[PDB]
Amino acid sequence: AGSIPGR
Amino acid sequence: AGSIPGR
Amino acid sequence: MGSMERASLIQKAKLAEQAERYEDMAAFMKGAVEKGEELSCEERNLLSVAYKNVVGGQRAAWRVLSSIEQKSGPEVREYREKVETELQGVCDTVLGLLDSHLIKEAGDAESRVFYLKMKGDYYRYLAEVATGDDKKRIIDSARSAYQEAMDISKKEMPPTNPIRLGLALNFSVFHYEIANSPEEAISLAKTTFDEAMADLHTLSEDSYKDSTLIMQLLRDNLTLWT
Amino acid sequence: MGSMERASLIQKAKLAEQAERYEDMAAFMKGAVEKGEELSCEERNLLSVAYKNVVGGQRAAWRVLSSIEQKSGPEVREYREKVETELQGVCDTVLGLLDSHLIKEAGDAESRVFYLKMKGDYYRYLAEVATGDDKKRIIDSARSAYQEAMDISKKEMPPTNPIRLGLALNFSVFHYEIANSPEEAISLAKTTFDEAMADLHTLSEDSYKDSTLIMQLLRDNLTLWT
Ligand SMILES: *Cc1ccc(C(=O)NCc2ccc(OC)cc2)cc1
Ligand SMILES: *Cc1ccc(C(=O)NCc2ccc(OC)cc2)cc1
Ligand SMILES: [Cl-]
Ligand SMILES: [Cl-]
Ligand SMILES: [Cl-]
Ligand SMILES: [Cl-]
Ligand SMILES: [Mg+2]
Ligand SMILES: [Mg+2]
Repeated sequence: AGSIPGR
Repeated sequence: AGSIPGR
Repeated sequence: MGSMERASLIQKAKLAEQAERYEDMAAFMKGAVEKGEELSCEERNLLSVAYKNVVGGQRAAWRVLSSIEQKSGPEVREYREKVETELQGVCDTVLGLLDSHLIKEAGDAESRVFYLKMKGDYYRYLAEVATGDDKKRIIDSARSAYQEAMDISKKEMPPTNPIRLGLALNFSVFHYEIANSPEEAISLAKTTFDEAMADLHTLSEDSYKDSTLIMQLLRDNLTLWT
Repeated sequence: MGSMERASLIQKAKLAEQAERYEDMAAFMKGAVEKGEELSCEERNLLSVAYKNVVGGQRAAWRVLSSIEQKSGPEVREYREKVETELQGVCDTVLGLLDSHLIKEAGDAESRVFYLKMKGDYYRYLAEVATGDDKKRIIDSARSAYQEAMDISKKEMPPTNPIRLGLALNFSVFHYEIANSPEEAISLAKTTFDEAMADLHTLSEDSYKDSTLIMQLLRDNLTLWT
């Protein structure tokens, strides 16, 4: 499950 | 130009 | 970093990001925060990117070592503990910056929601490695920060706002991975996606790209969870 | 690392490699070297992999920053200087381990050639950033180490030996990139490749794979240089 990336 | 890798 | 100018710290954080020197980036942004002035939108992103990369590397290492430890002298446990302590120190540092004094001075929705999402995230990382008498308290600290951020974002931001979407994405990951509430995770991701879809007509081409990119991440999670 | 057992340092270096924690790996191997015992073949590889990864990251960062600096306040220069100093410190640390006392106790061709190749490599990295009254002395230090290693490897190792091949590969890169001797670089790479090709018939399937892998790197360089 992926969380948000910064860029 | 490539040098040697470790693995 | 007390002797370096705030503007120089910011400029060097941007250079460190270009050089993929994230530990340096984080130290520069820590110095910038400790100058005591509020952070701009761009500066908040630099702070977040820096620490997310640092702790992201530590989390990856901790998972490798925890896996070896579970398959199995004291060495593997000792080294996993060292990495774990270093990770906790970074999380505590970020949480300390939020508490002294970023959050209390953040009045606009865009800054306050962003910092509270950060607070939830770094308690979530603490919860990932927690196993003692305080895993429950850490989880509740993460939940409370995310919940306050959700409440503000629902009142103050449109459903396509990228900060609102990324907060909902991470809170859904919290529900699924930390809180053992997969139904809450799926419900949140699906309601977030649907309400954003219905607001896309209001957006410019560039804002549309920003929002649909994060909606795809919500969809990817739903596909994995269902 | 004086209070940790040598075997524990080695075990933790292997764990750090699995976790891609190369700074930790290098500190563990530095501690193992400082126990004062000679290193086994495997242990020499751990030492070399650890520091090659650490300095490899620093070199990549230095090149990003040097490029920005050349395109262009004092910030870019200041930060390139900080990275440069950190890189030089790592090179000096490795060179100090070789000099105290790995090389003087290395009597077998496989260990002595390996350490001298290392010595040439870390002076080469120092030469990459050198610009003062000592770039020439640093280049000669790299050349002298590589030359001593070549002389031993030609006398004591078959032409397909992977240490002999990787030494010749890196010495050819030294000639091309540092010493401004591209003809010497091409001649060395081509003679090394041809003499290895003629010795492949002696090898087992696994040794054949080890040697042909490095021969391909020599060929790749020749293709780039001609
Ligand atoms: C809290 C928060 C942080 C970052 C963003 C954001 O817009 N990140 C850029 C991005 C979005 C999606 C994506 O999918 C591959 C990559 C990058 C929003 C909210
Ligand atoms: C001095 C020295 C270090 C390492 C080696 C070696 O055998 N490295 C493994 C390797 C060789 C070639 C390659 O091409 C992709 C990858 C890895 C030899 C000598
Ligand atoms: Cl340890
Ligand atoms: Cl304010
Ligand atoms: Cl600096
Ligand atoms: Cl010896
Ligand atoms: Mg000032
Ligand atoms: Mg002992």
